[PDB]
Formats: sequence, structure tokens, C-alpha cells
Amino acid sequence: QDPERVKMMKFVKLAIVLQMDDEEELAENLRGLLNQFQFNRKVLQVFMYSLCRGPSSLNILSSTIQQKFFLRQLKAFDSCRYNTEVNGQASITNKEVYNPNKKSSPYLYYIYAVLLYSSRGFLSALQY
DNA sequence: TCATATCACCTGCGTTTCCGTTAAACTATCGGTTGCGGCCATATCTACCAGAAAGCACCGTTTCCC
Repeated sequence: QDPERVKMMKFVKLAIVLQMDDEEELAENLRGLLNQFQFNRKVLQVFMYSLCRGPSSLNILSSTIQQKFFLRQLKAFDSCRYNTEVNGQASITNKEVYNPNKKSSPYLYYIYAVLLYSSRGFLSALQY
């Protein structure tokens, strides 16, 4: 029932999940936090650092599910950046964005380039 | 005037036995009220899918090369 406690509880759960090789559990915990803290930089770094080593982490990033998930958040950021409806964009849960110079989010474009690269889409990786 | 026996009686007193009354501890449901959770509505996220513009490979007519 406490918003500060549920936030803390999800991170402590993830930290224990990182020490067991359950790929699906890790993938679902990460998806939960990314759905909650939309566009957040510290969360996007926890995502990539939680995926630093082995075939288990490459399986997460190379999955088509992850490519579609990040495409939808990138479209949602572009919606906040230009004030227009983008087909298939995720709902704008983080309305607190302040980007007066219309800049990209380097972290979203980077993680999308990584998802394509880590799935042998080299032409697509060079574009982003 | 007391002390036995025997019969009609019938009407009367107030006797004499199992049932009824006031009210018990313990008994069998069942109700006024307590807390606990389905179907279904919504905005959002997602699985399974086809179609286009474009890839890409199987193929053999061509003609240059064994």
C-alpha cells in the first residue's frame, strides 16, 4: 500500500534474481521496472549493467520481444519530443519530461542500437 | 348399648395411584450480524498474423571459352 515501499521492493527483488541463472525471471523483473520508471536514465543503466555477461544476457537482448518493447518506448519519447501521435507508441506515463531543445534521449537510441547489433542487424545498428 | 355375619343399594367423603404443573441444566438447530471475494468494466500491452516493396535464389539461353 506504500508507493515508496513498492519501488524499493522491486529493486531488492531484482538484486536477488541477478544471482540465479533464471533468464525468464530476470527478463520479467526488468520489463516491470521499465514499464514503471519510463524513460528513466538510472533504470536504463541498471537494465544494461544487469545484462553485462554471458549467453543468458545476450538471449534477453537478442529476443524479438525486447526489440519491440524498446521500439515502443522510443516512439513514446519522440511523441513527448514533438507533441504528435506516433503509431504504436507506449502510453506516456512519465509526463514530467522537460526537453525544450527537442534532443534525442541518447540512452534510448543507444539501447536500441545495441538490441539490433546483438541480433546481427548491422545495417540497422549503424543508422541509430 | 357395643362386639360379628350377609345383602340389596346410591350417594357421599376423601381417599389413594400415574399424569401434569412450575421451572431446572443441558440440548438442537438456525438467525441478526460480523468479515470476506466473484463477474465484468476500462485503458493499456501484447501474441499471432498477412501484405508490400524489395531480396535472392533456382535456372538455362546465350556465346565465349575447354
